Order: sequence, then C-alpha cells, then structure tokens
Amino acid sequence: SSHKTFRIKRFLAKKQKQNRPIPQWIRMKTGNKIRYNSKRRHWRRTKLGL
Amino acid sequence: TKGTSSFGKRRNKTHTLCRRCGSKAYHLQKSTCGKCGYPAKRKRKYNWSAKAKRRNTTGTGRMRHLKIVYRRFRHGFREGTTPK
Amino acid sequence: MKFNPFVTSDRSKNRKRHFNAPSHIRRKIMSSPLSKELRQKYNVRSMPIRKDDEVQVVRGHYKGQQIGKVVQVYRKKYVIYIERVQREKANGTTVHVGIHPSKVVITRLKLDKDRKKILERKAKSRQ
Amino acid sequence: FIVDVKANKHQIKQAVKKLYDIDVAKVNTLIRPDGEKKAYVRLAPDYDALDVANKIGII
Amino acid sequence: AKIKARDLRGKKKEELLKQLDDLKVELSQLRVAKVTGGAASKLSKIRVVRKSIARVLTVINQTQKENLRKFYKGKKYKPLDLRPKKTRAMRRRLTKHEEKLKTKKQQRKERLYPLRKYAVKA
Amino acid sequence: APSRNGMILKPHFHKDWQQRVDTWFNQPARKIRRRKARQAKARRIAPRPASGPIRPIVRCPTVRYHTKVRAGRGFSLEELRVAGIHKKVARTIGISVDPRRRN
RNA sequence: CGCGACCUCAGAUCAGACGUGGCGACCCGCUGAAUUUAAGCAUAUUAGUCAGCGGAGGAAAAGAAACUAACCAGGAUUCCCUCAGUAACGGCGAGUGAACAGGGAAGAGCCCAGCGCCGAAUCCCCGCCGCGCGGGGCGUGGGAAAUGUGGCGUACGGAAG
RNA sequence: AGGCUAAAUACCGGCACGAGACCGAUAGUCAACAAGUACCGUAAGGGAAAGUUGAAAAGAACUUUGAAGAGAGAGUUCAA
RNA sequence: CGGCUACCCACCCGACCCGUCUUGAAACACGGACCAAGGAGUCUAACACGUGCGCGAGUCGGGGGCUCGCACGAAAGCCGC
RNA sequence: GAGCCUUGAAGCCUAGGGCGCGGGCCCGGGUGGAGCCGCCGCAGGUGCAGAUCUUGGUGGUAGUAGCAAAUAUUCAAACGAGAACUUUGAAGGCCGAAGUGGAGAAGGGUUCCAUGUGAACAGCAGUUGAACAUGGGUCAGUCGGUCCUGAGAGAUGGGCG
RNA sequence: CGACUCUUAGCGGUGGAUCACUCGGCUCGUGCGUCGAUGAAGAACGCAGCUAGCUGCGAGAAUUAAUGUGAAUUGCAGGACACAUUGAUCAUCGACACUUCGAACGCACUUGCGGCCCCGGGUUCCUCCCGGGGCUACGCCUGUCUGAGCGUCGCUU
Ligand SMILES: [Mg+2]
Ligand SMILES: [Mg+2]
Ligand SMILES: [Mg+2]
Ligand SMILES: [Mg+2]
Ligand SMILES: [Mg+2]
Ligand SMILES: [Mg+2]
Ligand SMILES: [Mg+2]
Ligand SMILES: [Mg+2]
Ligand SMILES: [Mg+2]
Ligand SMILES: [Mg+2]
Ligand SMILES: [Mg+2]
Ligand SMILES: [Mg+2]
Ligand SMILES: [Mg+2]
Ligand SMILES: [Mg+2]
Ligand SMILES: [Mg+2]
Ligand SMILES: [Mg+2]
Ligand SMILES: [Mg+2]
Ligand SMILES: [Mg+2]
Ligand SMILES: [Mg+2]
Ligand SMILES: [Mg+2]
Ligand SMILES: [Mg+2]
Ligand SMILES: [Mg+2]
Ligand SMILES: [Mg+2]
Ligand SMILES: [Mg+2]
Ligand SMILES: [Mg+2]
Ligand SMILES: [Mg+2]
Ligand SMILES: [Mg+2]
Ligand SMILES: [Mg+2]
Ligand SMILES: [Mg+2]
Ligand SMILES: [Mg+2]
Ligand SMILES: [Mg+2]
Ligand SMILES: [Mg+2]
Ligand SMILES: [Mg+2]
Ligand SMILES: [Mg+2]
Ligand SMILES: [Mg+2]
Ligand SMILES: [Mg+2]
Ligand SMILES: [Mg+2]
Ligand SMILES: [Mg+2]
Ligand SMILES: [Mg+2]
Ligand SMILES: [Mg+2]
Ligand SMILES: [Mg+2]
Ligand SMILES: [Mg+2]
Ligand SMILES: [Mg+2]
Ligand SMILES: [Mg+2]
Ligand SMILES: [Mg+2]
Ligand SMILES: [Mg+2]
Ligand SMILES: [Mg+2]
Ligand SMILES: [Mg+2]
Ligand SMILES: [Mg+2]
Ligand SMILES: [Mg+2]
Ligand SMILES: [Mg+2]
Ligand SMILES: [Mg+2]
Ligand SMILES: [Mg+2]
Ligand SMILES: [Mg+2]
Ligand SMILES: [Mg+2]
Ligand SMILES: [Mg+2]
Ligand SMILES: [Zn+2]
Repeated sequence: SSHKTFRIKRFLAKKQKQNRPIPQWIRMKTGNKIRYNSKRRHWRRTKLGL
Repeated sequence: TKGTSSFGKRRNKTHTLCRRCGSKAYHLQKSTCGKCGYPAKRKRKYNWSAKAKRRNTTGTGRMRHLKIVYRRFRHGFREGTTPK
Repeated sequence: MKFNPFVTSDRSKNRKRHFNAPSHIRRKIMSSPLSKELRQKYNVRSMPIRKDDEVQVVRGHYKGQQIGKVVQVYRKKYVIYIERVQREKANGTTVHVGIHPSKVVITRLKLDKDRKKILERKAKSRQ
Repeated sequence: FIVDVKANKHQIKQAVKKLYDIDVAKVNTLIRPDGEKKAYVRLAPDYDALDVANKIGII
Repeated sequence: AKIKARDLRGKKKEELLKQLDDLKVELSQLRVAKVTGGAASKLSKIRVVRKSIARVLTVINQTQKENLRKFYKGKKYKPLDLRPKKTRAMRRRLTKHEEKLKTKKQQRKERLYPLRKYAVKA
Repeated sequence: APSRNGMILKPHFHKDWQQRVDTWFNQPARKIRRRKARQAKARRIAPRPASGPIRPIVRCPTVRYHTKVRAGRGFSLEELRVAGIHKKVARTIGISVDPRRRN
C-alpha cells in the first residue's frame, strides 16, 4: 500500500535487511560449508505475506 | 467463474500479525488470534495435535531468564561474593 | 582399564569433546614432549607449547636435527607453525606448513614466571 | 543526521544544541525504508553549515 | 592497558562522569569518521572505546548499588531490587525460625520421652 | 476361528493395553537402591539393630493358616501393662506398640 | 435536633502482603464418545479410556478403621508375588472380573471441635531501648483482634481433679 | 458426618551422566548439514531435499587460443 | 596344438509374455517403458501336541534378601527354619 | 584360526581359468585406498519381477507437437567481438479522450534512480530488462491517521456455569 | 564400397547405487528436582571493522565486573605485546545491567490520549507549554482513615 503503519514498515525493514547476498570473506573461513544464501526472497516469486 | 476469475477478487485481508505470538493468526473481524486467542488470558493448547506443542513449548525460543536458573541452581542460588 | 562410572569410553563422545574443546583445554591437548637432556633437568615429561619456545621436529616429512622455532600456535587447528618449516606456493611465495605438536619434541622453553610455577608443580606432583 | 527512532524533533534540537552549540531553525524527520530515522536539521541564518561540517568530520 | 576497572573504583563518582563524557565524545567522533571511506586504522578503536564506556558505567552502577545497600542495611522493608532474587518458590516458604518452632505439647513430649540410644544383644 | 480340538481361551487383551505396559528393566537398579538405603540406615543407626522394633507373637486369623504362628506389628496395651513399662516409653526403648490389637 | 456505642455496609493511587500465567512425562477432581468386537445390531465390549476443562509437588493422592474374618483371630497407608483369569457380572452370548488371607519392601504416629478448670496467663501491629558475620528472632511501653470465646493443660489407646 | 504426616511407589517433560548382540545418510527422531529452516494455505495447519577434495590448499604460478565460458602446455600431491 | 564356456556369426529342429483370479490365459482379461535402493508371516500373553535337557512324587526362586564399591557385574554365586 | 592386509582391506568391472545339478563360490587381470574373512554356536528389521508398490535417475515418442486472440513494419548511423529485437534520426501505422494517456484506493515491499558485468533467469537472441552486484532515494500545525459516533463488537454491577 | 540397425569389449559422459567412515538418532538406567507480579514461557526489533543465516547478547547489546587458568583470536589490515603494573583468549559466573509486546498492569493498542508529585530549562507560577524521574489494572487478606443506614440502643432539643 502507498500508506502503511509503523509496525508493518518495521517488519518490512527486517526483510529488506535480510535480502542480502553472502559476503565473500567467509568462504575462506575454517570449517565453513556455506556456498550460497538459501533464504534470498524475491519480491515477485515468493510473497512474504504481510 | 468459481475459479480463476473469482480468485482475482481477493483484495482484502482477514488476518494480520498477532500481538502475543507474532504469527498471522490474528483475526481482524473477530479480534481474536487463531493460534493463541490473544484476548483470552490463557494460551490455547490442544492434545489433538502433537506438532502444535513442538513449535510452542519451552526450549524452542531464547529463554533469556530460563537459561540462567538452571545454571544458578547447581550452586544452590548463592547471593554472596567470590573471595578477594 | 576404566573404572570411574563418570568418564565415558564412547568414541563419538570422546571425538565430540575433543573437537569442541574450549581454548583453555586446547592448550593442554596441544602438548609436546621434551628432549632427553632437558627431561632429566626439569623432572617433567611433557609441557604445553607457547609462541616463544624453540622446538625440533622428530617425525614427518620436515624432520631432522635442524633446530627450529615456533611462530604461531593455531589452537583452532591443533597445529603449530615453524619459520623454517615452510613450502612454496604456485607463484613462489613462502607459506608455513602445519605439523601437530604431538609429533615434535621441545629443546628450549621460555623461562616465564608462570612457566616456572607449572614446572615446579609438575615436579612436586611427580615426586 | 541519522538518529534513533525514539527521538522526536524536540530531543533532536536539544541534542544538537548541547553537542555542537549551534541554533536550530527546524527539524524534518523521516523513517527510512530500512528502519532508521533521518533528520534534516536547519541551522539559524547566523550559523553556516560549512564550518559545522568541517568541525565535525564531514567536509 | 587503556582503561581498567580496578583503578576506576578508587576515583569518586564526580570524576567518572567527566571521564565518560570525553569518552562518549571520542566514540561519536569515531562513528562520524567511520562513515568516511578512509581512516581504516581507526575503524578498530570503536570496539575498545565502547568496552571502556561499558566498564565505566559498570563501575558507576556498582558504586551506586553498594552505597544503596549500605544505606538500606539493617532496615525493615528494603526495596524489591535490594531484596534477594533466588526464585519465587523460596520467597514464599517459611523461615527457619518458623520451621524450627514447635508447639508446647510437642516440646513437652520430646522433653519427657527423648529418643534413647539402645542395643538389643546381651 | 476355532480349530479341531483345543481349550477355549478368553484372553483379556481387548483393551488398549500396549500404552500401559510395565517392564521391569529397572529391577536391578531398584534392588541396588534398596540395598544402599538399608546399608545407609544401618550405618546411621549402628548402635540400634536393623528392624529395631521388636514384634510380638501373632497367630494367623484364617483356618487355613491358624496352625502356624508368625510375626506381627506391635505389643498390646494389656501386654505392656503386665510387663510393667509405660506405654509411651516403649517406643523410644525400641518396642513397637499396637494399640488396636486386643487380647 | 445533636452526640456516642454496637451491627450490616461502601471508597481510596490508604500501610504491609498474596493469586493470575507457563510447562504439564508422573499425580488429583469432573464428563466423556465413536470407529472395533459381538461374523448382522439396539444391552454389552471398546471405556468409566481418547478428546475437553480445572490444580500442585518432586513426588501427589492415600493413611491411624463407623476395617478384615467367624477360629487358637489379625490390626494405618503405600508397592511387589500369589490368591486368580477365581468368587461374581453378562441378549449368562461375545466378553468383563475383584477382594480377604499369606510372604515380602518400608514401617511414625498424632492434633483439634465438644465436655470442665485456669481474673484472656493468647495473638497481630507500632516505636525507643541491650545483641552477631550475609539479617531475623529474644526482654519494655501503647494501638487493634478476641468473652458470639486466644492459649497451656486434654483426645476414646480414656481423660481431669 | 473434623484435620496433619516421610518411607517403600510412578515419571515418554526438565537439568547432567553412563551404557548398548539397535540404526549407519531412501536406515535412525521430520531434522547427523544456516530443521520445525526453505516452502504451501487467509487461518487452524502441513512440512522437505541436502554428509565425504586433499595427510597438509600445497585450490593449478607462468606461456599461448578464445571477448569470455572453455581448452592446449606447464605446475603441487604417491595419486588431478 | 587343445579349450567347455557369460564373445560374435550361420544353418536344422522345437519354440506365443511373464505374475495371479479361474473348469478354462499368449489372449481382443487385469499390472508391467527401463534401471538402482526400500518392501511384506514379526513380537507379547494364553492353549494343544511333539522333541531335547535336569530333577523326580515331587518340581520351580521368575518375588525379595545376603557377600565387597567395581569396566566386563542390569552378569554370575548363595538362601535351607 | 600365533588368520589375511598400505609390497595393498572392502567395493566395482572383466571375449580369462575352473568347481557345484543348483542356490553360489574360488582364482587371474584392471580400478580402488583401510579394513575383512574361514570354522564352532548364538540372535535377526536377512534373499524380490511384479503389488495402477514408495523414492531417485534415464529412454522411444522426438529435435516431434508447439513458439498463430487484439491491421505493421522499414531505412541510415553510433556504442559494441558479436545487432532485427538496445539507442538516436527519418518514413509508414495503431491506441483516438469509455485510450495502448495522465493520477489515485486495496494489494505488492524496494520492484523507484544511477553505475557495472553478461553463466543462471526473460520460453529465440540481447550491448536490453521489473535479473544480478554496489551505492542512493520517501522532509507536513494548514495531505490523511490520530477526534466523533453509525450498523456492530465489547468489561465491570448482576445472572448462569 | 558406404549409411542405418542389432550383439559384445575398451574408453568417455549423464547418473549417484555398493563399500568404508560418523561432532547424529533410538532404547535402557542413574543423579537432581529448579519458572513468574523482585515481570515466566513465547514473540518483535536491534546489536560485530568488514556480517546474510544459526548460535550468543540488550542501547553497558557477538558482551560488563570478579575468580581460576596462563600468551592469544583468526578470513583479512588494525589493536591493546605490555606481563620485576592490571595479564590476551577460554571456562566458571556469586556482582551490575537486561529495548517493545506478551498473566502484561493508566485507557486502548491505529506507538494516540491522558491524570498526580518532584527535578532542570520557557513570559523565573499556576492557567490543557519542553525534557527527565516515580506512581496511576483486577480480586483478596490484616490494620488505619473517611461516611451511609425510619437496623438496635442511651443521654438530650
Ligand atoms: Mg579439512
Ligand atoms: Mg504464506
Ligand atoms: Mg552413542
Ligand atoms: Mg484353518
Ligand atoms: Mg464383520
Ligand atoms: Mg454395521
Ligand atoms: Mg480396541
Ligand atoms: Mg463403561
Ligand atoms: Mg485425556
Ligand atoms: Mg495453575
Ligand atoms: Mg514447581
Ligand atoms: Mg481414632
Ligand atoms: Mg491358577
Ligand atoms: Mg451392570
Ligand atoms: Mg469370554
Ligand atoms: Mg468395564
Ligand atoms: Mg476421621
Ligand atoms: Mg480424615
Ligand atoms: Mg514416597
Ligand atoms: Mg539390527
Ligand atoms: Mg531426506
Ligand atoms: Mg587470456
Ligand atoms: Mg512373484
Ligand atoms: Mg474372486
Ligand atoms: Mg468365467
Ligand atoms: Mg497367464
Ligand atoms: Mg493381459
Ligand atoms: Mg479392458
Ligand atoms: Mg498397462
Ligand atoms: Mg533389495
Ligand atoms: Mg593404488
Ligand atoms: Mg581415508
Ligand atoms: Mg524384511
Ligand atoms: Mg526392482
Ligand atoms: Mg506403477
Ligand atoms: Mg539424490
Ligand atoms: Mg523423457
Ligand atoms: Mg516443426
Ligand atoms: Mg498468444
Ligand atoms: Mg563497430
Ligand atoms: Mg527506433
Ligand atoms: Mg494514421
Ligand atoms: Mg466518464
Ligand atoms: Mg483507463
Ligand atoms: Mg547491465
Ligand atoms: Mg531467452
Ligand atoms: Mg527499474
Ligand atoms: Mg535485485
Ligand atoms: Mg511551511
Ligand atoms: Mg486533519
Ligand atoms: Mg459479553
Ligand atoms: Mg460476576
Ligand atoms: Mg561406464
Ligand atoms: Mg572481562
Ligand atoms: Mg488489556
Ligand atoms: Mg515520563
Ligand atoms: Zn497469537
């Protein structure tokens, strides 16, 4: 919506923060087995549901 | 027209984020939650579903206060001060 | 044979407690034996590894009588590094090679106020 | 200025006056889409923003 | 050896606030400098200045609580935060005096017929 | 269901019994706990004998067992009176008293 | 008309204190079906279970006979082996089904209302005084509760004088 | 027709521990791994797949072809 | 030089596509595109028969207790009024 | 079994030799890199060709059907290795004001903007994009919420349970 | 002669079966018995130099103080390197601190609207003026205060 409330905007803020790629400085960490982020949500494919 | 053409009319919402559980079970029209019943002082748990308690019982969260009680019980709930 | 009903013989439990050991237990796990002329001098068998002490490899590929010195103690990898025990990369740059502290024998120790206390405690306990 | 979300215009004005010893004309706050709060604080005509910026980091 | 909490306990609370004010000013300066792409060597002092601020605040609160406990020592109806915080179960339990307190009938019974040490063989 | 020849059976397994089955896998542990408790009690009460309170001579009520004699709970008040010791002192002496039994 | 005492009562953000909710494997109180079996189905079985609600503790309930037996009697309660798939219940069909002995684990017993005597010798609160570490109880004086009944002395095994 | 009480008894939840004629990654708890996670339905709710380089990255310097993906030599390792 | 075979080819003869319901299946009856992994008569209580063992008009300590705390001991040994 | 093994265990492959009627097994060779097996007894979650069997993978179909609702594209140049799909200019057209225009409410939540690459996404391609990576972007006394009640929902008093 | 098809072997590709390994489960037993109005379980948000998730934390936010141990963490520069000052990490953890919702407690929750007391700045003061601190939910127990009764009683107008 064009106008929303503070709670919904704060909830969307964390999704915006989380929708970020994997940093390239942890790939060389000892014991690291993460190759790519499996929680990347697309605005068109997967709807977060309010 | 009961299918695809009728699905396009879905515009409103009947559930938002709850206040006690944070899930999307809170009903706007009935003003009650579908997972806990926020107006009710007691949280609604049921033995019919075993998986409901698995996602809601203690230990499945942070336990910011319950983490330290198990640690302080091993010493008998001391209140003094370490020597020196 | 084990007799204490409070210590386990489970292989999985031992491996877990060894691989997830805290930093103050890793320093005790990473212990190296002392030389023969120094063992009779200090009346102690083994001693943990620190950054300043010299050491000599006894087993492995980079083994011999050349005296060396440690430069890094990698507690996370249960390994130590020596300045002369090194290897060339593809581009020719040098890089240290990791050797386990159990496969190396110490010849010199840093005489520290805490090291002397540990030595005398071990000697008095061995009696 | 990127300020806390709990601060209002009066608190922003008081904090600026106490930290930089400069007068404030008005404050326009907005909640960024990332969750922070950004405030445009207008200085009095006697003060210049260039010297305040040179004194506090930004040039 | 930047800021140690053991030496801060000797200074009075008037000097602690003065030592914390300039520390917060330095933290703010470091935060403003962090936004600039340069000065990468100063980007590591934020952690230590924050820890020192935390240490100063800890000493301040420790001194305040010590003074408050010394003031409220030996007085009835002490504040709730000064009252013990073991658990809710032991707070509602009876005190040791009430547990050891017994009725006059039981006292007279125990005084008249005590538990005698005995043995049965010849 | 029946066969050529066999004893008619009425097993009482029609109820939901599998959800209440008591397996005695803790029997050695229970016996060890009981033995340790007995040893601890005897060590704490060492001057006094185990099963301290003396028990009287008791005949079995029913006609099936009335030919043999067995132990009991406590001595009667009449027996205490003929013995000549007070009722309340026998408990701390080590004599179990049964006020309900008659003579 | 007023004043005062008692008695049923109202208000406070009065001083102090207490309950809410969560977990719920074990335990306590209530009501609570049907699928199934009966080769069909109503009584019955499933089951006084599942689901539902209300509570607490490391255990809870039980627990000192308005008991069991009918002979040479036993003696709180709890749990185990036997009694026993027995007595008995049941369209006496399907099926259901204990108890007393006895042997073991453990074994701890008591209080009060009442009847009577004691000048209410009783209890809570407030404040100064004499005490100990981490803070609460002993001796002093007034404000209440209480004679429509504090407390010692008493408990069916008798007790009191 | 009033009340209190530990004992032997039970414990698939909780905090720790020990053991196994059990399972060995389509098995074993749904979950050995960022698992009640991703995802699905408005909601009650449903619910996954997914372990193995090498002793040590020592993860292929450098030359050449191609814009790059990639490949030909070369190089580390006993072994690419 | 000798060699059957889990290699290929040819001729002669015989040769319908497997599994189960059925009196009758290759059927114009049903299932199967192919391959790898998983997959189905188990366990408890009771009964009847037969067999092996030990004792024997007796038999059975599975229920408890005893010796010493024990990795193997949640075993084993014993009760004898 | 004083069993075999980093002078090579398990596993896998094999126009090789050979045994047993058979279930199967032995040896040779090639991969493989750390365990395995014979004999005497014991206990099984113990043998697959099917169950419109469960999971995973792969074929014929087959480079086949299909990339056909709404009139239509063309010329030149530039940036580029690469041009029909990008950009600019020109020509020819459509939507023709109830639009293929300009704004909004619900809903979406960063999709908006700038820069940069071109393996994945766009059902062909791409220098292009609502894709990817980085960095920015939403400023109110007088725009709306906040105020008021409407249908309606709802606590205390009280009642029921 | 070629092409296509079929059957075998070698190599190669898709495929991820068997084998070996296991910081994981399942089962059995033992020890203890611990939540909250002094704010429980759970949820939301935020916190790291570079940080998306898990984990760990609460504006003192990838940890503070103290004790034990004794020279580090690590992907990368920096940084306390100092230890005949106080000394890194780790563990323990009894001392401080612990944002919002949540039994959730000022009313409702659209983060709005208030009401009292106190402290700093505004016309040096109340009068619907800014910031900060404390209190402001229900029922109930003991006591105090306030006050209603043509409920009963005594003296009095
Ligand atoms: Mg490795
Ligand atoms: Mg959804
Ligand atoms: Mg294990
Ligand atoms: Mg038959
Ligand atoms: Mg039937
Ligand atoms: Mg029927
Ligand atoms: Mg049934
Ligand atoms: Mg019934
Ligand atoms: Mg139930
Ligand atoms: Mg409750
Ligand atoms: Mg409890
Ligand atoms: Mg009685
Ligand atoms: Mg029988
Ligand atoms: Mg009946
Ligand atoms: Mg029957
Ligand atoms: Mg019945
Ligand atoms: Mg009674
Ligand atoms: Mg009773
Ligand atoms: Mg008990
Ligand atoms: Mg098995
Ligand atoms: Mg799986
Ligand atoms: Mg090149
Ligand atoms: Mg078959
Ligand atoms: Mg048929
Ligand atoms: Mg037919
Ligand atoms: Mg057939
Ligand atoms: Mg057919
Ligand atoms: Mg047909
Ligand atoms: Mg078919
Ligand atoms: Mg198989
Ligand atoms: Mg090899
Ligand atoms: Mg290996
Ligand atoms: Mg099978
Ligand atoms: Mg098959
Ligand atoms: Mg099929
Ligand atoms: Mg797979
Ligand atoms: Mg296909
Ligand atoms: Mg075609
Ligand atoms: Mg079309
Ligand atoms: Mg060009
Ligand atoms: Mg054009
Ligand atoms: Mg035209
Ligand atoms: Mg119009
Ligand atoms: Mg339009
Ligand atoms: Mg681009
Ligand atoms: Mg495409
Ligand atoms: Mg865009
Ligand atoms: Mg994007
Ligand atoms: Mg204006
Ligand atoms: Mg308005
Ligand atoms: Mg109502
Ligand atoms: Mg009511
Ligand atoms: Mg192949
Ligand atoms: Mg510290
Ligand atoms: Mg409320
Ligand atoms: Mg305030
Ligand atoms: Zn909820």
